[PDB]
Amino acid sequence: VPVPTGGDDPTKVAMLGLTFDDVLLLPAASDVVPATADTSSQLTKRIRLRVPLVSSAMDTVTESRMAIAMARAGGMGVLHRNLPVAEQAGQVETVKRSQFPLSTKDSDGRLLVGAAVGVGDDAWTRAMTLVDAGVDVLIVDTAHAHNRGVLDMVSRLKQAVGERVDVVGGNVATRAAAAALVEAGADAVKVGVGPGSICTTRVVAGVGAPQITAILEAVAACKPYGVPVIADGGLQYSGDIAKALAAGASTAMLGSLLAGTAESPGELIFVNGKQFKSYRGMGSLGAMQLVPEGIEGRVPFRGPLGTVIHQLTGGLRAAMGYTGSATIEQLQQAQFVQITAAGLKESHPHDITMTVEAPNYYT
Amino acid sequence: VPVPTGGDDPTKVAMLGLTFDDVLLLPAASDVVPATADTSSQLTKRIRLRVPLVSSAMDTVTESRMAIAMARAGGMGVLHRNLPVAEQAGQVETVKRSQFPLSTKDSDGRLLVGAAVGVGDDAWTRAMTLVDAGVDVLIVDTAHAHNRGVLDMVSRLKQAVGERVDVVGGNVATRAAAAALVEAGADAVKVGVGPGSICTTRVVAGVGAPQITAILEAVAACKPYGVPVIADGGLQYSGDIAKALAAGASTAMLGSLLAGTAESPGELIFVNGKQFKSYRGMGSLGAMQLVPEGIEGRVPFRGPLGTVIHQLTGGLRAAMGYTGSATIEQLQQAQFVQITAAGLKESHPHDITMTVEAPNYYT
Amino acid sequence: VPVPTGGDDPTKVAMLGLTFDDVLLLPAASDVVPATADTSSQLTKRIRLRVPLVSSAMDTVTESRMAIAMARAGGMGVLHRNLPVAEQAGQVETVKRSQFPLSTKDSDGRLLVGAAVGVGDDAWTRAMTLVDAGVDVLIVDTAHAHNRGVLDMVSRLKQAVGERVDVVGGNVATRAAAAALVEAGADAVKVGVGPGSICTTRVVAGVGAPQITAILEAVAACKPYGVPVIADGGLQYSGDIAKALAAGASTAMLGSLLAGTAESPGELIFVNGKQFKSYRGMGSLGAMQLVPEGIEGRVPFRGPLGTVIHQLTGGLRAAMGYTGSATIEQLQQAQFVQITAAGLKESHPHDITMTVEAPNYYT
Amino acid sequence: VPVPTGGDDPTKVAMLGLTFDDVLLLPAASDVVPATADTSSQLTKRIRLRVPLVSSAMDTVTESRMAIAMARAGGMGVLHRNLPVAEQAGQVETVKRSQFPLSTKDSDGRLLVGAAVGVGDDAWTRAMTLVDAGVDVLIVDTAHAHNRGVLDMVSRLKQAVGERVDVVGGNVATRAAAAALVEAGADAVKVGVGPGSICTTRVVAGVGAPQITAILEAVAACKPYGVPVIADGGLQYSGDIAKALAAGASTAMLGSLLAGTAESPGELIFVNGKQFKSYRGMGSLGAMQLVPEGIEGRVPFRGPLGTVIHQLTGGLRAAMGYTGSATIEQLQQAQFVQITAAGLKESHPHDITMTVEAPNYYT
Amino acid sequence: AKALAAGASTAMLGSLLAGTAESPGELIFVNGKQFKSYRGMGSLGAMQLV
Ligand SMILES: NC(=O)c1ccc[n+]([C@@H]2O[C@H](COP(=O)([O-])OP(=O)(O)OC[C@H]3O[C@@H](n4cnc5c(N)ncnc54)[C@H](O)[C@@H]3O)[C@@H](O)[C@H]2O)c1
Ligand SMILES: NC(=O)c1ccc[n+]([C@@H]2O[C@H](COP(=O)([O-])OP(=O)(O)OC[C@H]3O[C@@H](n4cnc5c(N)ncnc54)[C@H](O)[C@@H]3O)[C@@H](O)[C@H]2O)c1
Ligand SMILES: NC(=O)c1ccc[n+]([C@@H]2O[C@H](COP(=O)([O-])OP(=O)(O)OC[C@H]3O[C@@H](n4cnc5c(N)ncnc54)[C@H](O)[C@@H]3O)[C@@H](O)[C@H]2O)c1
Ligand SMILES: NC(=O)c1ccc[n+]([C@@H]2O[C@H](COP(=O)([O-])OP(=O)(O)OC[C@H]3O[C@@H](n4cnc5c(N)ncnc54)[C@H](O)[C@@H]3O)[C@@H](O)[C@H]2O)c1
Ligand SMILES: *c1nc2c(ncn2[C@@H]2O[C@H](COP(=O)(O)O)[C@@H](O)[C@H]2O)c(=O)[nH]1
Ligand SMILES: *c1nc2c(ncn2[C@@H]2O[C@H](COP(=O)(O)O)[C@@H](O)[C@H]2O)c(=O)[nH]1
Ligand SMILES: *c1nc2c(ncn2[C@@H]2O[C@H](COP(=O)(O)O)[C@@H](O)[C@H]2O)c(=O)[nH]1
Ligand SMILES: *c1nc2c(ncn2[C@@H]2O[C@H](COP(=O)(O)O)[C@@H](O)[C@H]2O)c(=O)[nH]1
Ligand SMILES: *c1nc2c(ncn2[C@@H]2O[C@H](COP(=O)(O)O)[C@@H](O)[C@H]2O)c(=O)[nH]1
Ligand SMILES: [K+]
Ligand SMILES: [K+]
Ligand SMILES: [K+]
Ligand SMILES: [K+]
Repeated sequence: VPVPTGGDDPTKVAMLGLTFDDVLLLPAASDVVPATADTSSQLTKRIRLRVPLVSSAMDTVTESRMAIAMARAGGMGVLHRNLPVAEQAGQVETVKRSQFPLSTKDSDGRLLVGAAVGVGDDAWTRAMTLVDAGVDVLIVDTAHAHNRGVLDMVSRLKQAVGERVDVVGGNVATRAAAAALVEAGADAVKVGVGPGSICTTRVVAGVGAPQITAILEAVAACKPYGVPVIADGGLQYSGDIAKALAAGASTAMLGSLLAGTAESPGELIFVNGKQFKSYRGMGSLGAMQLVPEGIEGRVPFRGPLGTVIHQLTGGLRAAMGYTGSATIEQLQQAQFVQITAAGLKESHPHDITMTVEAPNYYT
Repeated sequence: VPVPTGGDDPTKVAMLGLTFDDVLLLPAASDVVPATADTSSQLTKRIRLRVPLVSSAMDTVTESRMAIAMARAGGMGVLHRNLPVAEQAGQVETVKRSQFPLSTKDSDGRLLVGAAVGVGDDAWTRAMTLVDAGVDVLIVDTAHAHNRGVLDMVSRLKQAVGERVDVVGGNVATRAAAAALVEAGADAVKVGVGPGSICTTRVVAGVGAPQITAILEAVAACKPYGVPVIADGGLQYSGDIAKALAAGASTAMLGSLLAGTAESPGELIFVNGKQFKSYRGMGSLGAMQLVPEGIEGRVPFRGPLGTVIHQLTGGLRAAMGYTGSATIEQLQQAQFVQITAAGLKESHPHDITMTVEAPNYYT
Repeated sequence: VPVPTGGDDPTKVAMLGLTFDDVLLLPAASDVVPATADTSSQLTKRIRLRVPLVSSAMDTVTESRMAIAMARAGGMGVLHRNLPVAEQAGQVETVKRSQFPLSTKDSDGRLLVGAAVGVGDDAWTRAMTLVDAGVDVLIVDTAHAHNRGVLDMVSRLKQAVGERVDVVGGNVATRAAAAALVEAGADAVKVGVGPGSICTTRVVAGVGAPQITAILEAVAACKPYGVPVIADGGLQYSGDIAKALAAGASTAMLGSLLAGTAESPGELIFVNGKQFKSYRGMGSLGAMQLVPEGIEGRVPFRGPLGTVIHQLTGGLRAAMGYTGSATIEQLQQAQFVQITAAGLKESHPHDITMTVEAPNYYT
Repeated sequence: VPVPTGGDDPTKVAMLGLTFDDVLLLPAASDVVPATADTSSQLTKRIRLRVPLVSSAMDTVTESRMAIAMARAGGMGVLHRNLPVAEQAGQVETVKRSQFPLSTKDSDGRLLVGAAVGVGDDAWTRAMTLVDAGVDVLIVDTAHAHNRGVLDMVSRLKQAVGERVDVVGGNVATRAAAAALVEAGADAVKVGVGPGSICTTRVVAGVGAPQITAILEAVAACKPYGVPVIADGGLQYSGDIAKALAAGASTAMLGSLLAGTAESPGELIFVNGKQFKSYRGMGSLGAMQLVPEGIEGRVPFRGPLGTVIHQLTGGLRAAMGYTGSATIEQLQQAQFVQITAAGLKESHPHDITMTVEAPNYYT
Repeated sequence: AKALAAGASTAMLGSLLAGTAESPGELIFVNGKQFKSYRGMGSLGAMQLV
């Protein structure tokens, strides 16, 4: 009579959530060489990137230098909103005023750049100043996009400057929230609540949703209207990028994987003869200066951004070759297999003493 | 033909139990700002607390100082019964005889306090002495409330001093035990058998049930009759408190989270330059002086109790904002998602060298 | 179309096996005091023990001293068969020739004792010599009792000396093997293939079954005919003994839990100031002097056997009080709840630095 | 309404994949002595090995010495293709031109040997040169055999040199891929995509399938046509070999298990007084000289090959005795039990300080 | 400097040069760090004893 997990309501525990480590991509019939695969994808309904990667809007990840490097690499960067409005507009102008076949450019031939804003009248003034500076895409960047205020802000921005710039809606984790964002007029939906490597929301508040299931649910609401999905947070390997794209996301937003590059803001730190640099959540105590939802830490230095992007894109191309996907649209139709805890350790290198770190696999 | 787990009886392995680490709260459409969320909840059918947290009845957790501080913070404290009867009555008198808007006070304006009693005639004398000293709530505090003697004691206490004080029934882990306590006349039901951080009941005896499933099962029996549920044991984060309340519990009883504060009894101990203090189970060999069901240990010093309570309440408010719950009664209607082991390590911070501890998240 | 785990045969992966760590005992309505519980149980169809515990027939576990101590404590010991026939008969006579209210005795007032034999004509000579020496129960002690030769040996022993002594069949792991042993005429069935703490069978050969499922399957075949079941191996806590009895077994056989006592054969060893003593499988290379199926190691010294037995019986009595079982026969009807990996770490003590080892819970 | 793992497509997450650590073999009625079990099995449709073990085609595993030793031990070796064509043909000639009752030989009495080729016209020239030298079997050795080019190469090789040599098809993980290889004319199918100990494909690309499920799926397509299956990668114990053969595979290909033997190519390395030797994947950066799909490492020294082969065969014989299988074909009809994470640690030695390593179990 | 100040005219170097790229022998990886072999000429391996 009772539900097998307790109680009498079968909907109290709605579903079993899967994350990146729970699934593997199944190989399929292939006619695709990894070098010949096309990795272009839609960032928004009007913007297409050669490489479907976007830099996170964090004060230890993206400033003008990172945005320029990401745009030249074939992606795009999103400037963080921790600095004043005038400084953010200056960074936008620095990017717009700025070897690279894949570089993403607008109609005037200048590099594309995105900028993050919050909610409120101060956020409205920031958004208007950024728009007048020549921004290409505004990110309503919150922790909970299903709030009434976030939806109202997206609606207002679409009404005011929808012709000039694209508007992306903040993080959701359910089908209903994505549907609400689509109804509000968002040109793209960002997915993920709590999976970030520096996030403590799922511990502090106990609220979250595993990223693969969240992407599936959000795509189920966004695809019929042609609204692209950006998987944000929790990606540690190029295989995770491939899994995120196969689940239905159109682009991926990278955090820790880029915080260690030379183009990220911040100096270099030496610890026991090894190089690191600072990486902190935007809900951390230091960043928000309270109940923090992030931590402070450091990540190992990786070097130039181009090399990291090349490794990630090579992994994605290998995945596309394995699944037989000529385009990202075809990759979005691939199938998964669910694995157990033993399958995960089988997947990684095992019963071996690794003698040297590979370029795409770190200890 | 047979049961997939073995045998021919399908009810031999009745159900699959979930605990806090197995679930996450799902975000929902929200109009709630965390600072405006109302955290008040029923402790019993007659007592409403501003902060839904109660201190455990342990000789290393709650005495007069801890009870006074908890009452001032908006919760309540339960005085342990390891000391003689006269001293317990004296501690009740000290608390009653004793800046703090949230402070919980009875009709006379004195701070609320609770006291734990056992089962037997000596426990009856203790209960009468505590009632004569002005206690507001008695906890029949046993490891197994489904025993006939515990139900008899609850019925006797309700018959004798029902009009004067509230009677809370000891720990259960099933629907049937909760129903039996409700029929016996309990004003509140305490849930949890073996989840405590210092318990060895589930190892020494092999008896228990996971906390989320136990709360769901007990709520299924208590909610139709209006009897509140207290989730006792196994809580290490504010997110766990939010999960427990969302599972149908009305209040949470805290152990180790408060044992390291300055208001808990005991002297401060230095180990390798760090500060700790003692924390032991009431079924430990030291506390019960045999077949013990608890251990002795120590927990790090955490400072004043008010800051800890504020961090816990901030996490709870964040959860209420995420789920769109203006009240605790609305939070009790939120939905869960079940996660795997990989989802558990995705929820916590990962692939990062934390450089300093967060106020609400400890290494 | 295909089976969810692969292939087209739904019987290829027959069932999901549970071990001790996968389940917990559900509390039930109780009128039982742990001190008043009755722990007597059948070892065979003719022999009843006051304490349902038996010592393993291993050369680092049971000889004359251990057998005498176990018999005085209320259980029984099984003499190992590594020594020559004459020495085993001498040990049997030493036990029979040998403060202890629970002592298990025959009709003549002498202590009960069991002896292990193998398969073959040499085993027949050993068995006849042991029967002539006054042994009470013979254990056909093999790794695979479903072999034709083991069943033939059991039938021969029952035909020849069935009236004088009881015959116990070696280790099975499935319902069919237990049914075959019952058909052969065994007075008791020993259950467990690979769960021993010193066994490598499930790694070397990949063959075994989780112990709880194996016990349930064996009981489903043995209980209708009134044939007792002995859970052998894998027991590390008293709660595991309670689980094994609740799953339907009538007795439990202990290995490592008794190897560290003073009555076990072997001297005392010092490593880094701590005391240990040797413990090896009978299929280990050292013992069988090849393809070994066991390892050699050492276990910490625990002191006299009586204290260990008292702790185990106290744990069992606590579990009986929790389940409301007046007798072992009633404990055999208790219900389980299945728990996940998170529930298992909730069940043990957590988030605490233990200051001293408990008498029934070790670091 | 939705799929419990997310979305609306029930085939998005096709199945649950099992690996070796997820299953155990069930004991069955037996009349088999391990010393009398027959381990002969089909490698291809025309080649029968006395020991169903083949050495991996890796530059740290198999050269002339290893191939000769494997042929003498009753199996076969596959010469790697990292060296130039002339050198590989010279190795083949060395092996052919070369006490041992189980040695596998052709009609002329010379030792059997196999060689690996890639895809393309250069691989075509290599294959013709190897066939001219007298190789017994060609392995189309790729990471993705469901590619169109691999199938075309298999078809061409069968059309050209079909009557002289047998052609084995590269690694698959799905029923459809095995069916395509069968249609193309393969004489045996090699199964496994990413389970190898030195593979990072499941991390770099996120693509693979757990090995037991993959073997079951491939056997479902290969058994009706009498095409043998070779399980390749992820084997660490002899029990894994038994499980793989029971899943339906006819032979097993071994990597790391043989990389530490005297006959493998490479010198011996000393680290902290212990002996190791190099072991690297063929997709490693060092071996392929780029986006690598393997790592470099080293494995402990194990001694002569014959002892290792004997221990593995002894474990297999023990498994065949447990399951009552006189032949490998009977072992292919055995049954599994699925186990959890707790069952996995029950299977291994536990709660013991292993003092000396066993010949078949290493710490 | 100390050796020269004590009166010696030149210094002969061993381990200080054994780790350079111009020294004979291949490179070895251990725990992510690079090393290379260095043995005395009276070592058992070199002289192939006491
Ligand atoms: N078993 C594995 O999972 C695995 C993975 C990587 C490498 N390897 C080993 O590395 C060696 C070289 O393998 P290789 O195949 O990379 O060599 P390769 O570069 O010679 O590839 C041979 C053919 O395999 C196919 N192929 C390989 N990877 C593909 C992909 N991602 N997408 C589409 N087609 C693909 C292509 O048709 C290619 O022409 C072999 O010894 C192989 O066993 C094995
Ligand atoms: N993705 C995540 O899970 C996550 C979590 C924490 C912080 N962050 C990052 O930190 C920065 C600040 O985030 P922020 O949203 O707290 O900034 P903020 O304080 O500017 O909040 C913006 C709006 O988000 C909504 N909101 C946020 N948390 C809410 C909650 N718990 N309940 C109800 N409404 C809530 C409110 O409408 C609020 O006005 C951003 O850059 C964001 O990406 C992200
Ligand atoms: N919540 C838990 O899981 C847990 C477990 C062990 C101990 N404790 C704490 O230890 C203290 C003492 O508890 P206690 O109950 O052991 O004290 P106690 O010895 O005073 O027992 C009180 C009554 O509880 C019942 N009872 C307790 N354990 C039982 C069992 N195993 N079987 C049957 N009836 C049983 C009996 O009726 C007994 O008279 C309390 O403060 C309690 O909270 C709690
Ligand atoms: N319970 C276990 O899982 C386990 C495992 C290994 C060893 N042991 C212990 O080791 C000792 C010797 O055990 P043993 O059985 O190896 O002794 P043994 O060599 O005397 O075998 C006795 C009989 O068991 C049967 N048998 C055992 N292993 C078999 C196999 N792999 N295939 C087919 N039949 C098999 C045969 O009929 C054999 O004649 C005993 O004390 C036993 O309890 C126990
Ligand atoms: C939680 N999440 C946070 C916080 N600041 C940013 N974020 C989110 O995490 C993403 C990065 O995750 P990685 O796994 O490191 O890639 C960001 O893009 C953002 O969405 C925070 O304080 N808490
Ligand atoms: C088991 N449980 C015990 C014992 N004494 C008290 N308790 C229970 O644990 C709760 C505390 O749990 P924490 O996880 O520490 O917060 C107490 O409130 C009580 O219910 C004991 O000896 N064994
Ligand atoms: C596997 N099992 C073995 C071996 N010798 C004995 N045994 C079995 O183990 C039991 C003891 O296990 P504990 O977990 O220590 O209680 C014995 O009673 C016997 O059945 C061996 O070599 N391999
Ligand atoms: C992944 N797999 C690779 C690579 N080179 C070879 N292999 C495969 O691994 C098998 C050996 O696995 P073990 O677990 O070590 O036995 C080989 O037979 C081959 O199929 C590589 O770079 N990545
Ligand atoms: C002792 N001395 C040895 C050996 N082989 C060479 N040598 C001497 O050591 C010098 C190098 O010393 P470093 O401190 O390493 O610079 C050489 O120049 C030679 O004189 C030997 O086996 N034992
Ligand atoms: K791997
Ligand atoms: K996280
Ligand atoms: K516990
Ligand atoms: K074992």
